[PDB]
Amino acid sequence: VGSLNCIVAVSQNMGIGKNGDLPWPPLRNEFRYFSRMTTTSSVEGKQNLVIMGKKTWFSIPEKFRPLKGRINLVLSRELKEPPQGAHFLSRSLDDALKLTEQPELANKVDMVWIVGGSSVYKEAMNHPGHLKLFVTRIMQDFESDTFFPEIDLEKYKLLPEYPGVLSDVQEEKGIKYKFEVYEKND
Ligand SMILES: COc1cc(Cc2cnc(N)nc2N)cc(OC)c1OC
Ligand SMILES: COc1cc(Cc2cnc(N)nc2N)cc(OC)c1OC
Repeated sequence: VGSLNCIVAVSQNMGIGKNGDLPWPPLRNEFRYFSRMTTTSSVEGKQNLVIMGKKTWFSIPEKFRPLKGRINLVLSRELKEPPQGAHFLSRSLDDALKLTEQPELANKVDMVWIVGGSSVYKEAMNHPGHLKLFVTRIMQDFESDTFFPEIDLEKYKLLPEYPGVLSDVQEEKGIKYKFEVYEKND
C-alpha cells in the first residue's frame, strides 16, 4: 500500500457539510480536482482506495457511488454488509487499514484516501504516522452543521507547493478558494 491521505474542502468557519449536502454552491473544477487526486495511481495494475464513513457514503448522489476507478470502503459498526454499490465494509479506520494488508487487497491498493466525515478525519489526523492532508480552503463562511477537525500546525507542515496542485487562488461561482497540502510524520 502507498501513502495515507485525507482530502477535504472546508469553508473559513471550518464547515464541511450541512445536512449531508455541500455548504456551498457546487464548484465543478474543485470537484474535478477531487476526482483527479483520488483516482490517479502511481503504481500500474493497482487502484487507490477511498475510505469513508456511512453518512459520507449516503451523501453521494447515486450516480456518483461508487467513486469510479477507485476501490470503495465504507466504515460502520451498524451495517453488516457493504451498502449497495460499495466494495468493502470495516468497523473502524484501524480495521480498514489492517485489511489493506490481507491477501485480497495488499496487491491491489496503491494510495489510501480518507474522504470523511469529521470523526474519521479526526482519528486519522491524531494517529501516529506519515499522513498528508489535501485541503481546499473555501475562502468564505458557509452555514454548516459538520466541521473539519483542528489542524495541529506543530505536527502538520504546509507544503510550499506540490505537483499537480495549483498554488494560486481559484474562483468559481463567485467564490474564491485555494489548494493546500499538509504533511506530518510522527
Ligand atoms: C466522498 O465522495 C466525494 C466527496 C467530495 C467532497 C470533496 C470535495 N472536494 C475536496 N477537495 N474534497 C472532498 N472530500 C467530492 C466528490 O466528487 C467530486 C466525491 O465523490 C463522489
Ligand atoms: C459529484 O459528487 C457530488 C455532487 C453533488 C452535486 C450534484 C451534482 N450532480 C447531481 N446529479 N446531483 C448532485 N447533488 C453533491 C454532492 O454531495 C451532496 C456530491 O458528492 C460529493
